[PDB]
Amino acid sequence: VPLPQLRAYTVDASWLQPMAPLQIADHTWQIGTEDLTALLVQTPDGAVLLDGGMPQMASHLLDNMKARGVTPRDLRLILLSHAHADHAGPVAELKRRTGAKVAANAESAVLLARGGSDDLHFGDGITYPPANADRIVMDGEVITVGGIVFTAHFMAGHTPGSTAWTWTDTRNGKPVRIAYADSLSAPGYQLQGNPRYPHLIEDYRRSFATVRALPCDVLLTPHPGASNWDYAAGARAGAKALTCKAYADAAEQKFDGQLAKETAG
Amino acid sequence: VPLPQLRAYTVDASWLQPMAPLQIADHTWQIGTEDLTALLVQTPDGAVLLDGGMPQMASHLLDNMKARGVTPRDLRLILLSHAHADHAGPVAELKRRTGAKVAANAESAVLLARGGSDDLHFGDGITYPPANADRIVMDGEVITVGGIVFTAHFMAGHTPGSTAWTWTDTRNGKPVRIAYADSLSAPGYQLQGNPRYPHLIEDYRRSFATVRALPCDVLLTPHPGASNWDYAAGARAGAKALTCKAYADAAEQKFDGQLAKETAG
Amino acid sequence: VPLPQLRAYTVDASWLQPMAPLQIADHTWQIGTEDLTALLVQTPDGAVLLDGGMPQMASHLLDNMKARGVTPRDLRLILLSHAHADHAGPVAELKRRTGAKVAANAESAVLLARGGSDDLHFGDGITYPPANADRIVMDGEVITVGGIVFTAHFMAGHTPGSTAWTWTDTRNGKPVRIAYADSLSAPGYQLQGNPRYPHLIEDYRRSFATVRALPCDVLLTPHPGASNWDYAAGARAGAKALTCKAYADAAEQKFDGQLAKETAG
Amino acid sequence: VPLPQLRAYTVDASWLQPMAPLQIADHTWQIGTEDLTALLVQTPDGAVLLDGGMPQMASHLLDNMKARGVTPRDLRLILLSHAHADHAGPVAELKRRTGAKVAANAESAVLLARGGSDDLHFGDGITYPPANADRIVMDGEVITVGGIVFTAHFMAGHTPGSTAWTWTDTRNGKPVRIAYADSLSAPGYQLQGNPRYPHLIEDYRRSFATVRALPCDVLLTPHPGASNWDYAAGARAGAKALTCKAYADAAEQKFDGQLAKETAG
Ligand SMILES: CO[C@@](NC(=O)Cc1cccs1)(C(=O)O)[C@@H]1N=C(C(=O)O)[C@@H](COC(N)=O)CS1
Ligand SMILES: CO[C@@](NC(=O)Cc1cccs1)(C(=O)O)[C@@H]1N=C(C(=O)O)[C@@H](COC(N)=O)CS1
Ligand SMILES: CO[C@@](NC(=O)Cc1cccs1)(C(=O)O)[C@@H]1N=C(C(=O)O)[C@@H](COC(N)=O)CS1
Ligand SMILES: CO[C@@](NC(=O)Cc1cccs1)(C(=O)O)[C@@H]1N=C(C(=O)O)[C@@H](COC(N)=O)CS1
Ligand SMILES: [Zn+2]
Ligand SMILES: [Zn+2]
Ligand SMILES: [Zn+2]
Ligand SMILES: [Zn+2]
Ligand SMILES: [Zn+2]
Ligand SMILES: [Zn+2]
Ligand SMILES: [Zn+2]
Ligand SMILES: [Zn+2]
Repeated sequence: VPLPQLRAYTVDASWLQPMAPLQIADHTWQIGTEDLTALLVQTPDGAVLLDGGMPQMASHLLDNMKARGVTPRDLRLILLSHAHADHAGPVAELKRRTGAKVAANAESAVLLARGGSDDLHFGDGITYPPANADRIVMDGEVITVGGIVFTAHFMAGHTPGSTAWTWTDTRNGKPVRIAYADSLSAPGYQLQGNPRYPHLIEDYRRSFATVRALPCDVLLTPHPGASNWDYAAGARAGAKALTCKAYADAAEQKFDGQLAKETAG
Repeated sequence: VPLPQLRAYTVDASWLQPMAPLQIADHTWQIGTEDLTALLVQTPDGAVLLDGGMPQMASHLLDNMKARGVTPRDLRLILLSHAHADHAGPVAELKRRTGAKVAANAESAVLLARGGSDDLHFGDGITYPPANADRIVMDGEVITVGGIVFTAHFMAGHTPGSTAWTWTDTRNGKPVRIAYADSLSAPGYQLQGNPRYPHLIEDYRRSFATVRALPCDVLLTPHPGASNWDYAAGARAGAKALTCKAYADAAEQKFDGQLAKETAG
Repeated sequence: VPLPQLRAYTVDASWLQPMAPLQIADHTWQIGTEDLTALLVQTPDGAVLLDGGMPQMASHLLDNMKARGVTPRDLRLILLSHAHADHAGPVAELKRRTGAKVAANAESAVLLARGGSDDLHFGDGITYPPANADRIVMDGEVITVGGIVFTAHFMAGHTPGSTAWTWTDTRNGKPVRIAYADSLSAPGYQLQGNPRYPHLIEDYRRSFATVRALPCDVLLTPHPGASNWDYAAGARAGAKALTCKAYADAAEQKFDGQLAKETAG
Repeated sequence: VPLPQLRAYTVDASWLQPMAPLQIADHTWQIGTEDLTALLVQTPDGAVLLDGGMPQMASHLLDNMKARGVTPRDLRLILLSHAHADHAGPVAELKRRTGAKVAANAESAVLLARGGSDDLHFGDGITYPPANADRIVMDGEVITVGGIVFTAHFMAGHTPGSTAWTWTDTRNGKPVRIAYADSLSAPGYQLQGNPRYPHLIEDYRRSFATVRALPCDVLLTPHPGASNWDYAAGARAGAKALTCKAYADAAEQKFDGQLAKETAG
């Protein structure tokens, strides 16, 4: 009986379904797939990308940037929600093919640098090409590109380095406070007494309160379904979107249910 | 007028004054210098080192390990209070010359990997040979060597990755709960509105409470003077040592004074 | 039409077929699978592993080490032929689970550190968990463990960092010069005018001459079939093995044929 | 007697003496100090920097780039002769303060990543802030920026990763083949039987022949004195410059003398 073959990280087809750029605000666009967020923020001083989705999405992202008028040299900065294969997958390749540098917190930087291997919960089951961070950010630190100010809000739990990124764009004339809040799921995680993450529960609890309080005229999430976006719905893609408060509440009620099921299991 | 010469990181002579091993408990020894802590914990399954002091202390540390019966192959694990040059200085060289692997949190790992460069407060003024961590630890995570259980307690502030390490040794027959608590100083730091560390004050405040609550029959600190140890005093080196509560209180009162002076300056 | 799913690196079943340890010489054992080499050299001062095969072979390797009397703490050193997924696959995990440190040349170290991603020929098609080298070796440099002396012989081509490792064991009473020569294949490679490897042909040519001249009483190769070993054949596993000269000649004739086919294609 | 204080890497004042930009060709400028080369190549598609000199030269380099019309965002690429503190010193800081990415061979990348520590000859005596390479180049590989084509020519010896960089600029109307050849010195090195560099002599010998053969209308070197440039001499700074052949011959005769002195010592 031979050892098992390596199993590829396969995902729902919608996660891999290319879409054209979808405008969120005056300078903010969804340029990923139908079910994975990849946000492009275009400034007079270069472009910012928040997440890239899966590893095989690099060329599609570059195609959509070109459609927006962003050449490789114009991409200056990559920010991440968290460093799992379905959100940071193409970062290494994007750095090779563009001018982009990566800013992340220390936890996300060390997970990115090992390509998602030795994951606290998934082991080596969900890996991707490693990449190095060019700048380490602290909680509450701001990064400014072309006068758009991005603020990091750590929300540890889904990964230790999970981060919400907030910035203010404009929509019609008016300012719109965008919150790109990270996943709050704990899929198959051991929550209680986890030796690799002893304070997991306390961190999730604190992260629910962080998300509740974000400046949040428009919430986006790495899996759009988590915040009730439908990127395939065109003009009403965002119509049903949750508030940050509703997203946090829904995630906490699910988390409490999982805790109770874990105690029973 | 030429640019200034590089300035070496020079320190008080006592920080560089070798001492023979000084026993703290049945399996725990101070093996550094008179004014820099480097703790050796000897187990039937290999030795653990907590800090190494300055970069030029590597050979002295190895000499003192040999005096204790610890060969290079026997050193299994290096733990750190924080990754500044005066505490992690010789880690790279020790890894090259021994069997030792490094365990640290993500923040300390990324500062160690850049040799203390791009420090949040010191810039490139205080650097040392970079080293890689072999294992990343989470807050409250335990590491066990030869049946001595080391628990990490994050106490961010002096550096983002500052850590207290606790373990239980024996003294005479009886269990002794040793707390190796990190520095709580903020020397020359900008405390309020620091763009590189926006939550600095809140982190220090939380770290005072962490130190206050450590299991703490005997407190040790990276600078022994901070906890009123006198390593040159032989049998009463530890006689005047502070409790963790007194160490935390003294550090918080100093911190409050610095905050007030900063507001006035 | 969604983007393609990630494709796993799947291999012939024999590459994943566990085997019990097979003795090559007094202190040298094949402990990998039927069709992937992983050599254990046991010394009174700890064990050396040369290659680990595929990423999923880590537990099997540890099982075979235990069968040989080598505990995790006893594994001191991992050496590599080259840093592709089918030979260095489990190195990251072995470092986490054992005392082992990795020694490699700079080229192999940088490919290992990126988990085989951005391969000169395979791109991101054949990746694995990244690992860091603890020691960088130069061509002709020796490493000594328990009095067995390992010499590195660079043989760039299959990868830039491809290395032959030689050492002298004993067999019956007599010294046996073992050559663990790396692959000399160029599978699907663009050989001529390759912008990522401009001197590829000259390096292969030099590497054929390096292999021809190795001290070589017994040749082993990462794919045993390349040197006509049959690890499933028991007492005559090595009976048909090639000399280093015959291995080099066969690889050069194949290489010349590929060059001619490339010119015609 | 305390252990010695750390000794700073101090250098001749002329190495630290700022100079205004000095034009070498239509798009190539010396922008370092009087006695350390730092070459800026300006293209319509961004700027390239070849070396930065000492760690404290970062702000001066940025000042001279601004004088040339190169903003931080416009610096796209840093190339290196070799990764010692007096040539790669400010690379980490330049990467933090500019858009620049680093391309280097594997040997230079691993020495840069450890900030010049664990040097084959200097140990930890000559270190600097570590930096990561963004692209690894092979011997003979070309990199193109704004239509200037840079070719790497490995010339191992002074360091394992020592590299000559060649490109063609224009001067008046006519093409000028510029060779930025690395140091060929071996200052205080053990040349024969060096366990950390067993093939040192053969590598130097091959590197003399590489330099002899470079396309070389104008030779520049990291220490301008090595090629008889005088950056303080204005219009005749380059008047006395050596050919690549004369530079190689002078370095080989010095090397042969050192070998003979080493045999006698
Ligand atoms: C590595 O990626 C994830 N796992 C998998 O893909 C596959 C799985 C492994 C173990 C349980 S599931 C993960 O991080 O668990 C995805 N990302 C998520 C997020 O919250 O970021 C969740 C999204 O929730 C749904 N059903 O859409 C679960 S799927
Ligand atoms: C980099 O090392 C430290 N700085 C210096 O050496 C030198 C300095 C730079 C800026 C202000 S001072 C640092 O971290 O600030 C030492 N370590 C300490 C700790 O708390 O770990 C403090 C100990 O307090 C005293 N007076 O003994 C201050 S000295
Ligand atoms: C990444 O691993 C290898 N590729 C594959 O597995 C699968 C392939 C990708 C592209 C062509 S094939 C590689 O390096 O090309 C294996 N290792 C080899 C060595 O020489 O090390 C060769 C062994 O030759 C045979 N037929 O046994 C080819 S298979
Ligand atoms: C680390 O830098 C160098 N060492 C020192 O600075 C100081 C020294 C340490 C040991 C011997 S000297 C080095 O690499 O040896 C400089 N760079 C050089 C090059 O060739 O790049 C040489 C230039 O020759 C002269 N006299 O100008 C020697 S000085
Ligand atoms: Zn995830
Ligand atoms: Zn996800
Ligand atoms: Zn400190
Ligand atoms: Zn200190
Ligand atoms: Zn291979
Ligand atoms: Zn192979
Ligand atoms: Zn040098
Ligand atoms: Zn030099």
